[PDB]
Amino acid sequence: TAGRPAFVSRSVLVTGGNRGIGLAIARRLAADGHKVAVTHRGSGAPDDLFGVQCDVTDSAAVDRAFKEVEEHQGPVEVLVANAGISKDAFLMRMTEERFEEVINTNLTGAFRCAQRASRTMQRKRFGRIIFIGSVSGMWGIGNQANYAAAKAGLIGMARSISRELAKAGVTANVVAPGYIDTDERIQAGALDFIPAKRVGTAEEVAGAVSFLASEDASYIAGAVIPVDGGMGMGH
Amino acid sequence: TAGRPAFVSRSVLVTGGNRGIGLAIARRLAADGHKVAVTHRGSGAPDDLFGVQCDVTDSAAVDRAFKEVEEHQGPVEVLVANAGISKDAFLMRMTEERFEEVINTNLTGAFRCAQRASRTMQRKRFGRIIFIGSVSGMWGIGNQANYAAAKAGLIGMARSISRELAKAGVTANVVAPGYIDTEMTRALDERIQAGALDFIPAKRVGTAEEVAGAVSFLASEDASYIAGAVIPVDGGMGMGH
Amino acid sequence: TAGRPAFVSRSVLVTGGNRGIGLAIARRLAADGHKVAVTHRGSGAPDDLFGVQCDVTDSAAVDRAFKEVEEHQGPVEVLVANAGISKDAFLMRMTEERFEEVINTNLTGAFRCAQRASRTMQRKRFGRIIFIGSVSGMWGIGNQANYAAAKAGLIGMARSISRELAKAGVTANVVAPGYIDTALDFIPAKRVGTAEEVAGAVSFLASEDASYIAGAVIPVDGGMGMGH
Amino acid sequence: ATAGRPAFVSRSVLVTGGNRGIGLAIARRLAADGHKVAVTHRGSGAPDDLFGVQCDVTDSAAVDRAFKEVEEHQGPVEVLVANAGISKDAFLMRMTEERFEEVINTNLTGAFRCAQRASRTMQRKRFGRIIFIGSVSGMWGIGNQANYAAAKAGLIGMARSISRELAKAGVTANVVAPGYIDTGALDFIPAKRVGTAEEVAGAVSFLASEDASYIAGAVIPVDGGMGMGH
Ligand SMILES: NC(=O)c1ccc[n+]([C@@H]2O[C@H](COP(=O)([O-])OP(=O)(O)OC[C@H]3O[C@@H](n4cnc5c(N)ncnc54)[C@H](OP(=O)(O)O)[C@@H]3O)[C@@H](O)[C@H]2O)c1
Ligand SMILES: NC(=O)c1ccc[n+]([C@@H]2O[C@H](COP(=O)([O-])OP(=O)(O)OC[C@H]3O[C@@H](n4cnc5c(N)ncnc54)[C@H](OP(=O)(O)O)[C@@H]3O)[C@@H](O)[C@H]2O)c1
Ligand SMILES: NC(=O)c1ccc[n+]([C@@H]2O[C@H](COP(=O)([O-])OP(=O)(O)OC[C@H]3O[C@@H](n4cnc5c(N)ncnc54)[C@H](OP(=O)(O)O)[C@@H]3O)[C@@H](O)[C@H]2O)c1
Ligand SMILES: NC(=O)c1ccc[n+]([C@@H]2O[C@H](COP(=O)([O-])OP(=O)(O)OC[C@H]3O[C@@H](n4cnc5c(N)ncnc54)[C@H](OP(=O)(O)O)[C@@H]3O)[C@@H](O)[C@H]2O)c1
Repeated sequence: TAGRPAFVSRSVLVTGGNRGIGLAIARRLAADGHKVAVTHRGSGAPDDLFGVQCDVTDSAAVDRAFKEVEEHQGPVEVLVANAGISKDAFLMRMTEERFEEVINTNLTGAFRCAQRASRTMQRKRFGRIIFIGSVSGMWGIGNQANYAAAKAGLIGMARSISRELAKAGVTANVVAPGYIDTDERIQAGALDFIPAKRVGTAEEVAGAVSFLASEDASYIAGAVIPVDGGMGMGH
Repeated sequence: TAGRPAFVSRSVLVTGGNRGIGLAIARRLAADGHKVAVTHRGSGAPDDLFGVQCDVTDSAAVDRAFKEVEEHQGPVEVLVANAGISKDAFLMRMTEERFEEVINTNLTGAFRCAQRASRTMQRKRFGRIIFIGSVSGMWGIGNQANYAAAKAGLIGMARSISRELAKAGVTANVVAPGYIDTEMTRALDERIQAGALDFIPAKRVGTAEEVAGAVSFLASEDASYIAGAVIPVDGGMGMGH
Repeated sequence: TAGRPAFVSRSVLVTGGNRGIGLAIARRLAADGHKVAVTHRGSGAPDDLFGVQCDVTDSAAVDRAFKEVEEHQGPVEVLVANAGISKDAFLMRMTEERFEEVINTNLTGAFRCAQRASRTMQRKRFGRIIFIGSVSGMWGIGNQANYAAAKAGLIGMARSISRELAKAGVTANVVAPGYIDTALDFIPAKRVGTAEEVAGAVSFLASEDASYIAGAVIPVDGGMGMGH
Repeated sequence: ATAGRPAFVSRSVLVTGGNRGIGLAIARRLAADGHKVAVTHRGSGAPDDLFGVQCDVTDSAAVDRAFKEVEEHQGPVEVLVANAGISKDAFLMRMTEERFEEVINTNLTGAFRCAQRASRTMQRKRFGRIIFIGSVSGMWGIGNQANYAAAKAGLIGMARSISRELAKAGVTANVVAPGYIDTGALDFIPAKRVGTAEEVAGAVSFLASEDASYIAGAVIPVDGGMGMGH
C-alpha cells in the first residue's frame, strides 16, 4: 500500500497516565483506536480511561497491574513508561535518598514494566516499549545528577533490549521531551536554550508516542526522538 | 486537541521522486492529502502527481523548479531532499571526482533546495526541511568516505538551520534509514548476500514505505516541536555514539 | 607554553583500584606523579599505593574513605569512579535484584563518590570526576538491560554535573571502554583493548591538557560503538 | 605490561594550515613532544621554527606534491592533522552556492584530499593517525553556519567510514571538535570561558601519542561542555 498502513488496535498501558503528559498520551492513543489502560498511585484515573493502581517501585504491584490489564484488554502490546519524579538539588546538596528515589521510579520502575511486558511480547512476536525520557538525559540540565542519570539510563536500557529482541518483533525506543507545559522554569531563563523559543505541549509529546505506537515505526529501534524544539542538539 | 490534530494540506516537493524511496515518499504524502510535487530528470512525474525536471547539482534548475511549483500549488511548505547517489571506494582508491560528485549531489544538492525554499518559508512562518540521510552518517559504513561525509553533513546543516529558524516556525530534521529494499525484481539483495544482516538487530532490511512513514510523521502536525533531530529507520543498526 | 603544560601532582582516588582496569589506572596516575589512593573491600591495596577500605554501595563507607584520603594526601582533586560489576541476563530472565545491584554499584555507587568529592572540589575550584563507563551505554550490548542503563546513566550524570560545576573548575567526563583484556565482528580494530590503553585515556583526562573538556564521552573501544 | 607512560615514538607529522592560529599551536606542541613536524602554508612562509611546505588543500596536485616534499624531508607522513579550514557565515536565506561550496571544498573536501593522499603508505606500514579538526558546530549547529556545520559534521562521518575500513590495519581517524577558542557565546558554554589554542593542541597531542591506539572514529570535544547533547 502507498498510504498509511492498516490500523491495528493495540493493548496499551501508560504508567503514570492519570494526569499531565501521561494523560495526553493515553487520550491520544485512545483517540487513535487503541485499547488504553493507565496506572495511578491511588487517587484514580479520569472517567474516560480504564485505570489500575500501581507503584512502579513495587515489582509485585507492577505484576499485579499487568494482570488487571490482561484481564481487561488482553496482554500489553504497547508499553508507555511515563511515570517519573524529580528531586533537583546541587550536587553536593543531593543526598543518597533523593538520588535513589529518582533512580528507583524513573529508571528501575521503567525496567520493572518493560520486563513484565516482555513475557507476552516475545511469544506474540510483537512489542513496543516506549520510555519517556528527557532532554536532560543527553543535554544535562544542572542540579539533576539523579534525574539526568535516570533519563540517560533509559537510552542504554532501550538499546540493550532492542539489540536482543528486535529480531523477535520487540523494539524499545525513547521519547525525550524538552520543557513541556502541563512557569518558574521560564522565569529562570529556560527559553534561552530552546531554539523554538517556546515550550512544548503535552499533545506534541503524545504525537511522537502515537507515531512510535503506530504501524509506521516497526523498523525503529533504540531511537531517541527529541521533542524539545531543538534544545538538546549536540553530542 | 485530544486526538490527531486537524490536517493541513501542505505544498510538498520531493527531490528524486520518480523511483526508489523518493517514489514511496511522494505516494505516501499524496495519500496523506498533501499537494505533492516531485523532481525528475526526464522520465516525468509518477501517478497523477506534479513533476518538474531538475538536477540538484544546478542552482539555476533548482530555482526554476521552485518557481514552477510555486505557480502550480503555492510555495513549498514541506521539502523532502531525497535525491542522492553513491560512489563507494577504498580510501586509498577514492578519487577527487568521485568524492566531489557525491558531495555535490547529496550534501550541496540538499543545500540548494533548502536555501531556495527558506525565503517563502520565513514569510509564512512555516517550513519543514526533511533531509534523507543514512545510517552511514554516524555509523560509518566502510568504503564510504564521500557518502558518510555527505550524510553526516546533513545533520550539521539541519541543526544550524534549526537553531536559526526554529523561532520562525522553520525546522530541519534528518531521516537516517538503514538498508532499505528498493529491488524491482525478486532477485536477492546483493548487500544481504554480503552479510548486511549481521549488523541489523532487526535481522531484516527496511521497506521504502517505512521510510515514507517516518517522513509522513515529520511533515504532519505531530512534529511541530521537533527540530534538528535524526530519526533512525535502520532496525537498530546505527545504535551507538 | 608551546609544549606540554607544567605537571601538577593531584590527589587521586580510584575506586576498585585493587585489580583489573582500576589497578592499571592507579599505577599510570602514580607514574605520572599524582598522589594516588585506591579503595578496596578488604583484599588490601598493593604495597605501592595508599589503600582505604570502601564499598561503593555504602554511603557511610564512602564518607569515611574520602575522610582517610583527605588526612593522608589532601582532599580528592581527581576522582576515578572505576568500581563496577556485571550481571548479564536476557530481559525475560533478569530479576529486580539482578537489575538493582548492578545499578547500585555502577551508577549509584559512582554518584556517592562524586557527591562526596564535590564537597572539597567545589571550594578549591578544581575538580576532575572521571567515570569509567562502557561502550554498552550508547551501543546497547544485548543481555545488559541493567549494565547499559547504568553505563548510559553515567553520561547524563556527568553532563548534569558539568553544566553546574564547570564554571567553578569542576568537570565530569566518561571513559567508555570497549572489550578490554583483563565479539570482534563489531570491533573495527579486530582486537580487544588493554587496561593500559584505558589508563592512558584516564591519564589524559586527569592532566593539564583536559581542563577545557566537560561532559565528554571518550570511547576506548577500537571504534566498536560508532553510531548515534 | 608497562605501568607508566608508554615509550615515546617520534612520528612524521603534517599539520595543514600550521602557519598561524590553532594549527601553529598544534605543530609547536607536537614538535615539543619529539615528533618531526612539517606544516603547510600558502606563500606567507612557515614560521622560523618549523619546516614548511606550500600547499592549498583545494588543489589535489599541490597536496600530492606536499606529501612528496614531506616524505623527502622526514619520511612518509604517519600522523596527519587536517587543521586547515575557513568560515563564511551567512543566514540561510542569504547564503549563496559559492559561499557554501567554498567552505565545503576547503574544510571537508580539503580534509579528504590530505586523508586520501596519506592512506596508502599508512596501510602498508600498519600505522596511521588521521586527526581532523572539527568544531562544536558540527553536532551543535551554530546559527548562520549551514556550510560550516555541514563541513564539520561531514568530518565525523568520513572519519568513521575511514576507521571502520582501516582500523584493522592500525590506521585510525578521529575528530577533535573545539568550541570557541581565543586565536554572548559564553551563555552556552558551561565553563563560562573560551578555550586556548594550547588546549586544542593538547588533545591532538593525545590522539597522536601512544595512549590513543585503541581510539577510532571518536569525537573529542574541547568546548568546555558547550556541545553537550544528542
Ligand atoms: N516538562 C516536563 O514536564 C517534562 C519534560 C521532559 C520529560 N518529562 C517526563 O515526562 C513524564 C511525565 O511528565 P509530567 O509533566 O506529567 O510530570 P508528572 O506530572 O510529575 O508525572 C508523574 C506521573 O507519574 C506517576 N508516578 C510518579 N511516581 C510514581 C510511582 N512511584 N509509581 C507509579 N506512578 C508514579 C504520577 O502519579 P500520581 O499523580 O499519583 O503522583 C503521575 O501520573 C515524567 O517521566 C517526566 O520526567 C516531563
Ligand atoms: N538502502 C537505501 O536505499 C538507502 C539507505 C539510506 C539512505 N538512502 C538514501 O535515500 C535516497 C534515495 O534512495 P534510493 O535507494 O531510492 O536511490 P535510487 O533508487 O538510486 O534513486 C535516487 C533518486 O535520486 C535522483 N537523483 C540522483 N542524483 C540526482 C541529481 N543530481 N539531481 C536530481 N535527482 C537526482 C534519481 O533520479 P534519476 O532516476 O534521474 O537518476 C533517483 O530518482 C538517497 O538519498 C539515499 O542516499 C537510501
Ligand atoms: N572489558 C572490560 O573489562 C570493561 C569494558 C568496559 C567497561 N569496563 C568497566 O571498567 C571497570 C573495571 O573493569 P574490570 O575489568 O577491571 O572489572 P573487575 O576486574 O571485575 O574489577 C572490578 C573492581 O570493582 C570493585 N568493586 C566492585 N563492586 C564494588 C563495590 N560495590 N564497592 C567497591 N568496589 C567494588 C572490585 O573490588 P573487589 O576486588 O572486592 O571485587 C574490583 O576492584 C568496571 O566499572 C567495568 O564496568 C570494563
Ligand atoms: N573558535 C575557533 O577558532 C575554532 C573553533 C572550532 C574549530 N576551529 C577550527 O580550527 C582550525 C584552525 O583555524 P583557526 O581558528 O586557527 O583560524 P585561522 O587563523 O584563520 O587559521 C586558518 C588556517 O587554515 C589555513 N587555510 C585556510 N584555507 C586553506 C586552504 N584552502 N588551503 C590551505 N590552508 C588553508 C590558513 O592558511 P593561510 O594563512 O594561508 O590563510 C591558516 O593557516 C580551523 O579549521 C577551524 O575550523 C576553530
